[PDB]
Amino acid sequence: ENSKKTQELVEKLPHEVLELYKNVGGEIYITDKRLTQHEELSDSSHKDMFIVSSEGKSFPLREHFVFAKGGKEPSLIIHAEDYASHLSSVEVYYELGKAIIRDTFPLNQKELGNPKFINAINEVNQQKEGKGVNAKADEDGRDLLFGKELKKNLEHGQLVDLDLISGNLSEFQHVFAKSFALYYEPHYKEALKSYAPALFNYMLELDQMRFKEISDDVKEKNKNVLDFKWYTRKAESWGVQTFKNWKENLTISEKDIITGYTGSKYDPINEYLRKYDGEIIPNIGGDLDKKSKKALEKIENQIKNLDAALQKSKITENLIVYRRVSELQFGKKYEDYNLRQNGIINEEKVMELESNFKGQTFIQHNYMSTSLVQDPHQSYSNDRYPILLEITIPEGVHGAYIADMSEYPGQYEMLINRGYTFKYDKFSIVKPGKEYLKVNLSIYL
Ligand SMILES: O=C(CCN1CCCCC1)N1CCc2[nH]c(=O)c3cc(F)ccc3c2C1
Ligand SMILES: [Cl-]
Ligand SMILES: [Cl-]
Ligand code: NA
Repeated sequence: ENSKKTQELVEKLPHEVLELYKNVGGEIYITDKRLTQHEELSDSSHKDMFIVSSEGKSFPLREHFVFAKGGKEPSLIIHAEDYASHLSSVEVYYELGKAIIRDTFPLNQKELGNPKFINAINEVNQQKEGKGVNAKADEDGRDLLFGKELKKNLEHGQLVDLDLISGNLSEFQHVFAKSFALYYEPHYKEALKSYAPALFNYMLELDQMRFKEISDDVKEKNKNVLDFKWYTRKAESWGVQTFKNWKENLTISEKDIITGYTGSKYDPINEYLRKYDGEIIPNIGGDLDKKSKKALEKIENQIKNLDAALQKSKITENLIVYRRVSELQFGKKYEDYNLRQNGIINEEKVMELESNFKGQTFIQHNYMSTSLVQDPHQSYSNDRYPILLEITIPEGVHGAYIADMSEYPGQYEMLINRGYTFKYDKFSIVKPGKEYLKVNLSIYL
């Protein structure tokens, strides 16, 4: 009923826009209950939350009829209604617009700094009434699209650049989402065109070609590699489903050591494995005292069990995984390399790491703990580690999703087998509040 009309409202939107939202695990929920009673808005925080409508009016979330929940599992929750009302429809398209520009890659990374957006915004901000000398400022575009706070921080005629966008991010996301909403709601479109022509044309290009272009480019990339980025919804579903069979084919001992390995067994195991950097140097003469011998045998048995578990698992498609590390990644002598000072990545150090390591191969003799998603957990994040390894795993590699067995499921761990050869492919400085060095590696089978 009203649920159908709500669906029909969304289905008027371009299929391409809905595609981009779906790609990042975006879900659209239509509900007859209050938004704050929905499963997705359960957190105690959503109780005392407020939202601001397209026209700048504040309401309690509980009282409102649509909300784009952002973050790592984006959701658009919509109260089912008639939506014959254009005043209502425009708010849905507004939150959807926000879901696009704020929550969906790649738009939420590049778009607002794009010449096209900045150019359109500058032109609207510079509209004139007259055509000759000393023509009066025309505030019609700013009044239609710019929020209260943005009108306070930006004057008419004043120039917008990347640093102004970065300092007023949510305010420019509003401009984008409201342009989007007015463009797509048929009874608001003509006013957008009349009063902010530059932003109308900006949205017309997105609607008529460039949403589609961005979408096809995503489809193309997904054909070559699977990359969940920081989004957890699709990642967790893929991890659980893909390795379910493998998990049923583990022994009790194998499951126990997988768990133990994510806990206190981690260091003793990986230290043992890294011992001689792959050189075979037998220890001969004398013997270990009884406790050290027992401890060593125990570690050897754990490695036997982990080896056996991971041999039973094969990654079935090209996959990107993520791992945070320190400068010790490049060797013991880099321990105090001081790659990052005051949250700033030293540019010349990156140049010499690049000079020394780019193209070089190496063996990780340790098992390789990685995350199926980027930076999911406080233990291994940008704040503590100045280097993110972005690792391309080719189909056929022995590794497995172990998060549901881990003492830390929130890490979304993909455990890759020991003894693979890796290559340093690329070095990139990533800016925000700390910068970091992204190092692309590939496994070489
Ligand atoms: O040093 C440890 C672990 C030490 N540990 C075991 C547990 C108790 C003592 C403390 N590392 C190196 C860096 C790192 N980086 C990740 O991005 C990551 C992602 C995952 F999903 C899982 C593990 C990791 C790890 C694991
Ligand atoms: Cl390690
Ligand atoms: Cl490290
Ligand atoms: Na094999």
